[PDB]
Amino acid sequence: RPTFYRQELNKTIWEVPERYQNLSPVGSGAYGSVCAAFDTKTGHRVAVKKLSRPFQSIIHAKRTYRELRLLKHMKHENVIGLLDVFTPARSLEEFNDVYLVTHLMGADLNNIVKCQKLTDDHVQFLIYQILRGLKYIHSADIIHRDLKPSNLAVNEDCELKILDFGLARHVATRWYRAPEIMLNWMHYNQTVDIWSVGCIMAELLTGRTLFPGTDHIDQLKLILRLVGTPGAELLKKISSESARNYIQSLAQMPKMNFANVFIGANPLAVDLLEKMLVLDSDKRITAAQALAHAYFAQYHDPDDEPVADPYDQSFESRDLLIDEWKSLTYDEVISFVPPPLDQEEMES
Ligand SMILES: CNC(=O)c1cc(-n2ncc3cc(Nc4c(F)cccc4Cl)c(CN4CCC4)cc32)cs1
Ligand SMILES: CCCCCCCCO[C@@H]1O[C@H](CO)[C@@H](O)[C@H](O)[C@H]1O
Ligand SMILES: CCCCCCCCO[C@@H]1O[C@H](CO)[C@@H](O)[C@H](O)[C@H]1O
Repeated sequence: RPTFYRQELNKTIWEVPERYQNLSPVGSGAYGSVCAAFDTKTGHRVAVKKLSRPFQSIIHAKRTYRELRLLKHMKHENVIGLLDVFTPARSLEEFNDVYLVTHLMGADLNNIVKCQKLTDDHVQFLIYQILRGLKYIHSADIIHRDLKPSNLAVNEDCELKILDFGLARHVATRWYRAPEIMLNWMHYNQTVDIWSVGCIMAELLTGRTLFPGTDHIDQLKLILRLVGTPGAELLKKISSESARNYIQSLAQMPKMNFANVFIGANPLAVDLLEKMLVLDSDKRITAAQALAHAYFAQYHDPDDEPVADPYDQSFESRDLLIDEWKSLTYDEVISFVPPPLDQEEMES
């Protein structure tokens, strides 16, 4: 067991192994508390996330287990990978905090979008990499659920990683969220993530948020103005007569012509966006289909877009006691095996 030291940053206490020095706080949210650190064992900068109140409630305890299981599974160039998982506790009964470590990236997509206007090549490469990571995530029967610029980060070569996963099942921007999530549809397609990609793509091309709603209903208002009020084929799938009546009571809006909306963009980029930002989730393009779209011809390689090992999420169906979720999480902390050093990191 490494020696731990304690330090307080922005009013939160960090207990970490000595190997991690120069802690500086990247951010703080109800989702988690994050700092940057220098890993004196590898010579690289790391991002360290502390889980808050991990076992305070059955919901939090299950959510703690869910995130560690997810992150332990992710082994893909364009998805966050775990370099270390640790707790200062030396016993399961002392166990009450969880820390997660990954490579510190250079900037997120909010700062890229504010720092520069992006060329079409840049947009191709960034969206290509999101879709490559997404193909892998969806191949494990996982939905990310919270793709957004702050959850996407790049290095100096514009190599991209998808970061924190959406942990809600059954403070937090709505701007990239698929309408059916906001409307409690309750059965979600993996294409909720494709909606988010489309919103992100649009913003990379224009530099402007596509749907910056002020609140829940404003978000839906802005969405319907672009893609139009639901069509007959979609209305067929809505059981509630009052919901249908409400929809038909709105001013009927046609879907706008994306070619006019995104005037000046690569016509192939506009075609892909039309295939992504479809109201009916059943009609949206999949990650695998999108990777074969002509917009990515310069980057697509069918033999280097790998898929995930099967992911056992039978736990999502379980109703267990708080102490059980805690014990399962502890077991996963103890069993964690760090990835090997990259070959490039070593010499002769
Ligand atoms: C100079 N560099 C910068 O300014 C930046 C680089 C970062 N960066 N890099 C990697 C990274 C990872 C996470 N999360 C995380 C973690 F920290 C440890 C283990 C597992 C996970 Cl998922 C977050 C936090 N989430 C919340 C919104 C992003 C930010 C991250 C972002 S900006
Ligand atoms: C009041 C206007 C709100 C319109 C929201 C669309 C209603 C979607 O509502 C959903 O319909 C599904 C299919 O019938 C059901 O399976 C889900 O339980 C229901 O939430
Ligand atoms: C006015 C509100 C517009 C909301 C329309 C969103 C329609 C999303 O699409 C729907 O997604 C559901 C999965 O969640 C599927 O079960 C339905 O088959 C599909 O039509």
